[PDB]
Amino acid sequence: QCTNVTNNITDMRGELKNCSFNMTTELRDKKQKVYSLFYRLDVVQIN
Amino acid sequence: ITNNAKNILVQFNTPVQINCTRPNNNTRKSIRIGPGQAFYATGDIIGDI
Amino acid sequence: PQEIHLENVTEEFNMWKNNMVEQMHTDIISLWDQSLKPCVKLTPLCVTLQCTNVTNNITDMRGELKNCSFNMTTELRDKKQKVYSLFYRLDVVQINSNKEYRLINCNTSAITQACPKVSFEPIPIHYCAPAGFAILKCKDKKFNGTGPCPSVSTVQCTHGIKPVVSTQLLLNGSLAEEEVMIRSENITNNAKNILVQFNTPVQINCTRPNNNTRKSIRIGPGQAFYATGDIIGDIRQAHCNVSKATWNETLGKVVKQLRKHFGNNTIIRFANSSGGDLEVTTHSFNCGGEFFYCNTSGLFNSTWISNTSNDSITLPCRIKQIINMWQRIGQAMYAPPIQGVIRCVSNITGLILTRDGGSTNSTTETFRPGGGDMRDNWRSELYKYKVVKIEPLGVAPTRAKRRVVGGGSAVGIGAVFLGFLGAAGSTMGAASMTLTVQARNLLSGIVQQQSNLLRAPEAQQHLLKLTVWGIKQLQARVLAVERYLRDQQLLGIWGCSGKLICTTNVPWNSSWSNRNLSEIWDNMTWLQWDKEISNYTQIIYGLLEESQNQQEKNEQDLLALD
Amino acid sequence: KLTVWGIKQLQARVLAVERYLRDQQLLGIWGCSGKLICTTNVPWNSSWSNRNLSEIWDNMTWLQWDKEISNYTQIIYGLLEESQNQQEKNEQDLLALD
Amino acid sequence: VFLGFLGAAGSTMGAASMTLTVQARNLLSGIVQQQSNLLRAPEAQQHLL
Amino acid sequence: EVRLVQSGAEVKKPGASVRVSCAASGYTFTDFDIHWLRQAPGRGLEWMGWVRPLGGGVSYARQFQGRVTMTRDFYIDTAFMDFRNLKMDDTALYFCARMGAAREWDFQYWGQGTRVLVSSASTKGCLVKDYFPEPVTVSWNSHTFPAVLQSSGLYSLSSVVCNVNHKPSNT
Amino acid sequence: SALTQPASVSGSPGQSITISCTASSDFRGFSSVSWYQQVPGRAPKLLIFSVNRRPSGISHRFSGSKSGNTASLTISGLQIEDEADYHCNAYEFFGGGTKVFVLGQPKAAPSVTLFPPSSEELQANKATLVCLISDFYPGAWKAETTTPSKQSNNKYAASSYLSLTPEQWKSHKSYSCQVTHE
Ligand SMILES: *[C@@H]1O[C@H](CO)[C@@H](O[C@@H]2O[C@H](CO)[C@@H](O[C@@H]3O[C@H](CO[C@H]4O[C@H](CO[C@H]5O[C@H](CO)[C@@H](O)[C@H](O)[C@@H]5O)[C@@H](O)[C@H](O)[C@@H]4O)[C@@H](O)[C@H](O[C@H]4O[C@H](CO)[C@@H](O)[C@H](O)[C@@H]4O[C@H]4O[C@H](CO)[C@@H](O)[C@H](O)[C@@H]4O[C@H]4O[C@H](CO)[C@@H](O)[C@H](O)[C@@H]4O)[C@@H]3O)[C@H](O)[C@H]2NC(C)=O)[C@H](O)[C@H]1NC(C)=O
Ligand SMILES: *[C@@H]1O[C@H](CO)[C@@H](O[C@@H]2O[C@H](CO)[C@@H](O[C@@H]3O[C@H](CO[C@H]4O[C@H](CO)[C@@H](O)[C@H](O)[C@@H]4O)[C@@H](O)[C@H](O[C@H]4O[C@H](CO)[C@@H](O)[C@H](O)[C@@H]4O)[C@@H]3O)[C@H](O)[C@H]2NC(C)=O)[C@H](O)[C@H]1NC(C)=O
Ligand SMILES: *[C@@H]1O[C@H](CO)[C@@H](O[C@@H]2O[C@H](CO)[C@@H](O[C@@H]3O[C@H](CO[C@H]4O[C@H](CO)[C@@H](O)[C@H](O)[C@@H]4O)[C@@H](O)[C@H](O[C@H]4O[C@H](CO)[C@@H](O)[C@H](O)[C@@H]4O)[C@@H]3O)[C@H](O)[C@H]2NC(C)=O)[C@H](O)[C@H]1NC(C)=O
Ligand SMILES: *[C@@H]1O[C@H](CO)[C@@H](O[C@@H]2O[C@H](CO)[C@@H](O[C@@H]3O[C@H](CO)[C@@H](O)[C@H](O)[C@@H]3O)[C@H](O)[C@H]2NC(C)=O)[C@H](O)[C@H]1NC(C)=O
Ligand SMILES: *[C@@H]1O[C@H](CO)[C@@H](O[C@@H]2O[C@H](CO)[C@@H](O[C@@H]3O[C@H](CO)[C@@H](O)[C@H](O)[C@@H]3O)[C@H](O)[C@H]2NC(C)=O)[C@H](O)[C@H]1NC(C)=O
Ligand SMILES: *[C@@H]1O[C@H](CO)[C@@H](O[C@@H]2O[C@H](CO)[C@@H](O)[C@H](O)[C@H]2NC(C)=O)[C@H](O)[C@H]1NC(C)=O
Ligand SMILES: *[C@@H]1O[C@H](CO)[C@@H](O[C@@H]2O[C@H](CO)[C@@H](O)[C@H](O)[C@H]2NC(C)=O)[C@H](O)[C@H]1NC(C)=O
Ligand SMILES: *[C@@H]1O[C@H](CO)[C@@H](O[C@@H]2O[C@H](CO)[C@@H](O)[C@H](O)[C@H]2NC(C)=O)[C@H](O)[C@H]1NC(C)=O
Ligand SMILES: *[C@@H]1O[C@H](CO)[C@@H](O)[C@H](O)[C@H]1NC(C)=O
Ligand SMILES: *[C@@H]1O[C@H](CO)[C@@H](O)[C@H](O)[C@H]1NC(C)=O
Ligand SMILES: *[C@@H]1O[C@H](CO)[C@@H](O)[C@H](O)[C@H]1NC(C)=O
Ligand SMILES: *[C@@H]1O[C@H](CO)[C@@H](O)[C@H](O)[C@H]1NC(C)=O
Ligand SMILES: *[C@@H]1O[C@H](CO)[C@@H](O)[C@H](O)[C@H]1NC(C)=O
Ligand SMILES: *[C@@H]1O[C@H](CO)[C@@H](O)[C@H](O)[C@H]1NC(C)=O
Ligand SMILES: *[C@@H]1O[C@H](CO)[C@@H](O)[C@H](O)[C@H]1NC(C)=O
Ligand SMILES: *[C@@H]1O[C@H](CO)[C@@H](O)[C@H](O)[C@H]1NC(C)=O
Ligand SMILES: *[C@@H]1O[C@H](CO)[C@@H](O)[C@H](O)[C@H]1NC(C)=O
Ligand SMILES: *[C@@H]1O[C@H](CO)[C@@H](O)[C@H](O)[C@H]1NC(C)=O
Ligand SMILES: *[C@@H]1O[C@H](CO)[C@@H](O)[C@H](O)[C@H]1NC(C)=O
Ligand SMILES: *[C@@H]1O[C@H](CO)[C@@H](O)[C@H](O)[C@H]1NC(C)=O
Ligand SMILES: *[C@@H]1O[C@H](CO)[C@@H](O)[C@H](O)[C@H]1NC(C)=O
Ligand SMILES: *[C@@H]1O[C@H](CO)[C@@H](O)[C@H](O)[C@H]1NC(C)=O
Repeated sequence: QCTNVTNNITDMRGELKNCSFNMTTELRDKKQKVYSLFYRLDVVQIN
Repeated sequence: ITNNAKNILVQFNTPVQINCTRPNNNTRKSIRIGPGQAFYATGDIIGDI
Repeated sequence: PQEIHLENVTEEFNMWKNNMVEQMHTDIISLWDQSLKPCVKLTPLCVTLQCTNVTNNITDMRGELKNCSFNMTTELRDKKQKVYSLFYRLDVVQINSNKEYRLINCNTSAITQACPKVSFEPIPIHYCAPAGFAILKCKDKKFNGTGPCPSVSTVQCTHGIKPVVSTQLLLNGSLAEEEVMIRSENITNNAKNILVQFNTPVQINCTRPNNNTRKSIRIGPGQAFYATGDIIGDIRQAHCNVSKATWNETLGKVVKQLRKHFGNNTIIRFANSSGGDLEVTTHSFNCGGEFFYCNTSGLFNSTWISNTSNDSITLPCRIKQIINMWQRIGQAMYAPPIQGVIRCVSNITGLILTRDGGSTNSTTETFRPGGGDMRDNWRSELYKYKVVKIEPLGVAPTRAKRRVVGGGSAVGIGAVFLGFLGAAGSTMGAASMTLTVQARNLLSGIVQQQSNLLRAPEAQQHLLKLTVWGIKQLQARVLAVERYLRDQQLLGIWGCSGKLICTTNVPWNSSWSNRNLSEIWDNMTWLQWDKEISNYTQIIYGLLEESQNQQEKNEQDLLALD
Repeated sequence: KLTVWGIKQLQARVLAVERYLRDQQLLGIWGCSGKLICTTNVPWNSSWSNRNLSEIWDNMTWLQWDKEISNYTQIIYGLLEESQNQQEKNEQDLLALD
Repeated sequence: VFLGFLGAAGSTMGAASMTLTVQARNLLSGIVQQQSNLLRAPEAQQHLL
Repeated sequence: EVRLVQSGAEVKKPGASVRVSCAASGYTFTDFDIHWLRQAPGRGLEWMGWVRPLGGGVSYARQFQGRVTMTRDFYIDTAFMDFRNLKMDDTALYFCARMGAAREWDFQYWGQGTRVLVSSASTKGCLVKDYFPEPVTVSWNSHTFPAVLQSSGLYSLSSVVCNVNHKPSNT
Repeated sequence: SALTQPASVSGSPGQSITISCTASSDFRGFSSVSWYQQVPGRAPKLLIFSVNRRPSGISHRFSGSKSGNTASLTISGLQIEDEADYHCNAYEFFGGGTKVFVLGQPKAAPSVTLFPPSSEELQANKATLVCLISDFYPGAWKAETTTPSKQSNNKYAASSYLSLTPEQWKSHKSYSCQVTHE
């Protein structure tokens, strides 16, 4: 679930995204919601 | 040289210097995702995009 | 096994730089990973545990044991199961009347369970050298760590060493002879450890009185995890019992020898472990499949100065199931439980001590036992060995000359042969009398089908493939061929192809040595001879290779040329 | 790489070299280095076989010959390796020794 | 005037036949400066490998 | 590119049991033992203890038995030294060093050092205002002389060529 | 200090001077020595790890040899960069340090600047006479000691203070200070 990185759009058409995902952790039953950054070329849209 | 399918390899006698940069000051964030396993993700970007 | 005693040979070796210890070390470490790789992995066991202390009357009994129920997977993916188990205190940590507990390695390293079938029992293994190499064995009873060994023999493979991982006390090791040895790289330097070897074995009895049980709960298809079940009988501590009369008597042998280095009348105290991980601090050893950890404070509290009940000593020993042998990072092993009561009885043959140091000198000396590294467990047995490669091309001057270019018998009962390399301490003339002895052994088995004859049985290495020793053998048999064919190729250019002794026409320069033929051949060993000519041995090999034998070819056929 | 036959080939080519160089090394001590047939001075004991030269070479295959001498083949290889060719070396150079 | 290894490949058959130990040295083992077999002697290079 | 990084300067009243960190970088930390050395202003270097990374083995000096304890952590390539029950005599600079590759008692790499002073003084503490502890920040309009140690322990100085900022006051 | 070191050494630039390292009569296995060049108040610098071997970053002018129970260090082509604190260690034992002195360097007159007590100073019933001794070389209340410190112009600067009474400062018409150098 990505949100475009903080930028002033003058076109800046940033490829960078800011995506939070439900990631696993050290324990099997537990999970965690962590975020990251990914360029436009690494991610595709899922309808 | 007459056949276009073969590529044309060139060799220079004088080197052409090239300067490349990634001006974005990214940061590394290691979030443990498994026992003994760690995934490295990009963090907050400091400075101008 | 064929062991050869060399006469008049004084070859010394350095125990601390000995390369044989590191090869075994990397050998055991590689061997462990090759056994745990095929076993099942407990990746799903890193789950929040809910533990309740095991049924016990608290008088303080401060039981380390826990009883933890966890939601474990099963054969089917959608289904789960709530199963319980038992874990010692050292295996679980608290994650912020049952509370949440977490396995110790989950935050640092993955874990994998040792196969139940493999046995951790040490068996003797001998290390031999490849064809074209030799191992020299010191037979000096009073042999110091580093220095000359007056009586040296040679052997193909060393007597097998039982690889026993022991932190504070060496176990089931080779006994010393007469007085106990105090081998150290530098007794004055405290950083180096002090290795000891006993002459009289000290028996030790260790047990785990808790009658545990094994519970196999299937956790994956074809995968089964083994957990501890209900404990039958009284909750007791694991203890080791050592007789005090014998330990007091042996300890009196070690303290007597130590005074030779530090003086006749000085305070020689023994102390406890001064710190470190649970490994170094306690006598970490394996027995029956589990891993004890014994506080040895009762063994090492004493004070000796100058001169002048019959009950055993008991040691409280902890037990842990999740361990990282050799302080490796990113790896961990879970030893499966051992059903029933187990007993251990071993022999104590050596200790690993340490100098205390400090600013004060000649006032008091205390020795603290420690187990910093596992390599010192191998130096305690590979001390009497050294690896050498034999070189069979020795040149020397003689008045004999090449058969002119224009020109073109005892049947046995040779006396007192010395065996392989037996003439290494005899004179150059006497040593030159036996040349087929070495030439037999340069290639193939030195004795009794030593190597090549052995690799003939089928499915030994095929099944082995590249696992472990399989790649060790190919590198040992290929290097043997490459060294043999190197000398033959050296002869092929030098002439003398089929001759053990050949004389070819080359002048011996007087600057290489000023000694006469008599003194050289009357009382010199080939070993001493190779030292003086070592500076010029390469040049001799260049003049003799072409000028001696290729000028002949260019002239020999010109002579018959049309 | 090491998959399948790859390790089968290395064990088959290394064992081939080790058996060839074993016979050449046996010759190197026995003399006869470049010779397919060499005769060296060693007495043939009559206890190894009581058959005459004719009957042995007239109608016998080398296979049947290796069977009878199999009991003594190791000893022959010990007398011929040093007494036959190393006594020569110790005497051959003494002969030219100063 | 020796030509080194394979140096007589462009010279006459008579001149090339004058140097035969040059090649025979190099057919096996290191051609020069401990080229191969002399090198594989250091320990744990290939064992670890 | 091998260098040891120590902790910062700290001040503590007797009995405070300070711990110091020594960061290792540029080499395989788990090989060489780490040594703690302390030097007084009017004394020579003094050896306190050595602790090796694999197994934590540590040997402590006779006079520091029961007073000091050293450990380490492989994941952070750092060795720690716990010095409990500190005394007025034990105030000096603390160095952590590594033995050279020659394996003899020689030190090829060191650290910048940490300043540990033990005294009894209030933490709160042109002409100077009583600014204890010693560090001050003099500036003209947004030649400086060293400070003097009085019997009370307060530090006084002078600056001639203000509003000097005080860390205890946080102006 | 199980061993001992010379208190002070002195020599002209370019002259070779030796340093010693004592040994006790109860020393055992004295077979190795390493010398260090410690900048006063900074991290030591290893000059020679072994008795004679020298690291790469150390100059060839530093040398060392051992004769019996005494270790000797000799410096050739002395420069001022070399001036620092030196220590010889045997195993864990160290020494008290060897002071170094380079001769010679021209002296300098102290730029003494004494300032009267401030207005706010005497208001708090506390008198403080401040005397600053700067730009003087070498580093050495009628009618509070501060050691001199180095400066960027290769000179030393110190100071001196005095806790006085305003009633005592107003009873006497004036005060002065004497700074005698060499
Ligand atoms: C065409 O050819 C061109 C010319 O060759 C190529 O250009 C080269 O490109 C490479 C990268 O691909 C560059 O390498 C990197 O240079 C970085 C800058 O270098 C500085 O430091 C140099 C050396 O300084 C050390 O040694 C000197 C003495 O020699 C000493 O004084 C100093 O104190 C220090 O000890 C210096 O020579 C330079 O001038 C610069 O000052 C350098 O930082 C890089 O090191 C990184 O990255 C490499 C590669 O990834 C790692 O192997 C290093 O360990 C280090 O990685 C860091 O981050 C890691 C993340 O994984 C950590 O794991 C590492 O531990 C490490 O963290 C550091 O900090 C820690 C904290 O203290 C330390 O503990 C660690 O030790 C680390 O220091 C790398 O060397 C070349 O420099 C550049 N060439 C030139 C001439 O500049 C061009 O790429 C070619 N074309 C193509 C297409 O490839
Ligand atoms: C062999 O090795 C052992 C272990 O290293 C050495 O013994 C240590 O010895 C001390 C006594 O000398 C033990 O004492 C423990 O003291 C703890 C804290 O008190 C210390 O500090 C206070 C002030 O804070 C002092 O007043 C006090 O005297 C101590 O100096 C206690 O917390 C300990 O209790 C612990 O165990 C109980 C259960 O038994 C727990 O419930 C408690 O929570 C706590 O865990 C204890 O009283 C200490 O145990 C020993 N361990 C340490 C830390 O080293 C031996 O001296 C050494 N040599 C020999 C010959 O045995
Ligand atoms: C306790 O620990 C100390 C070191 O911490 C050990 O001392 C080492 O002891 C060994 C064995 O004696 C020494 O090895 C020898 O070093 C010599 C060089 O140093 C000395 O000799 C030269 C003159 O020759 C002097 O100028 C110099 O000041 C030293 O006095 C070598 O010359 C020796 O032989 C070498 O050179 C010859 C040259 O022909 C070669 O043929 C040899 O193969 C070899 O290369 C030899 O190497 C060693 O130097 C000592 N110091 C160190 C730092 O290692 C103690 O042995 C140890 N144990 C105790 C006290 O029990
Ligand atoms: C990270 O994982 C958490 C769950 O662990 C996600 O929260 C859940 O988000 C879903 C929607 O994707 C919620 O579903 C809701 O269901 C109701 C019907 O029951 C529907 O009417 C809503 O419109 C919605 O679909 C769910 O309630 C919610 N919370 C839970 C399960 O506790 C979270 O969105 C994930 N974040 C990601 C993927 O970035
Ligand atoms: C083994 O797994 C089962 C589930 O398969 C666990 O049962 C569940 O335990 C959790 C608490 O850890 C219960 O959560 C409850 O949620 C309500 C709010 O919805 C909250 O108010 C309660 O205080 C509590 O947190 C859950 O209801 C319960 N049952 C389910 C999911 O069916 C069981 O605890 C696990 N046992 C272990 C981990 O030892
Ligand atoms: C360890 O246990 C063994 C037995 O398992 C003890 O050996 C006994 O020794 C006594 C004499 O001391 C003999 O009378 C017994 O017959 C021996 N047992 C057997 C089975 O032969 C050994 O003494 C014990 N040692 C310690 C230190 O506890
Ligand atoms: C090692 O074992 C010894 C006993 O042999 C322990 O000594 C005791 O620990 C208790 C705490 O439960 C203290 O009250 C005692 O005072 C300690 N003994 C002595 C003589 O002081 C020692 O603590 C143990 N150490 C470790 C690390 O296990
Ligand atoms: C080592 O043994 C000695 C005894 O030789 C132990 O000394 C005990 O000291 C306490 C007082 O602190 C006395 O009350 C005990 O009676 C002494 N023991 C005996 C048997 O009389 C000493 O504590 C022991 N140390 C360790 C670490 O085990
Ligand atoms: C942001 O971008 C818009 C593009 O029209 C530009 O007009 C505006 O001035 C920019 N402002 C900032 C703060 O970057
Ligand atoms: C050589 O060894 C023999 C014993 O095998 C001995 O009798 C003889 O004296 C020794 N000679 C020399 C020079 O060592
Ligand atoms: C249990 O331990 C307590 C400790 O005070 C003791 O008093 C009690 O007698 C013990 N009882 C049993 C049944 O073990
Ligand atoms: C929690 O504690 C109770 C009482 O000791 C026990 O019966 C239960 O099995 C424990 N574990 C759970 C509920 O997961
Ligand atoms: C037994 O140990 C004690 C010290 O604990 C010692 O005094 C005594 O001499 C030892 N026994 C013998 C026979 O040496
Ligand atoms: C015992 O000490 C005496 C006096 O110091 C000394 O003469 C003697 O050699 C020593 N004997 C032993 C066996 O250490
Ligand atoms: C011996 O040969 C060397 C070259 O190998 C030569 O330099 C020398 O002059 C020759 N003669 C003597 C007497 O050394
Ligand atoms: C040379 O040999 C003779 C006879 O053995 C001997 O007397 C003479 O000392 C020897 N001289 C040298 C230099 O070897
Ligand atoms: C070698 O031994 C002979 C006696 O066989 C003796 O005369 C000669 O001096 C010895 N030379 C050396 C170096 O030992
Ligand atoms: C070997 O040659 C070196 C010089 O390269 C010389 O210093 C040394 O003494 C010689 N040693 C012998 C045994 O000839
Ligand atoms: C033949 O040689 C053997 C030993 O190999 C000997 O025992 C026998 O007496 C010899 N002669 C005869 C006639 O067998
Ligand atoms: C030996 O050879 C002769 C001639 O061939 C033959 O007649 C005789 O029977 C043979 N005897 C034995 C014992 O081989
Ligand atoms: C071998 O063949 C010959 C004929 O060539 C015959 O005379 C002789 O009897 C045969 N001997 C045996 C054992 O077959
Ligand atoms: C081989 O020798 C054995 C005795 O070791 C003897 O029984 C057998 O008959 C012999 N066979 C031959 C063919 O010589």
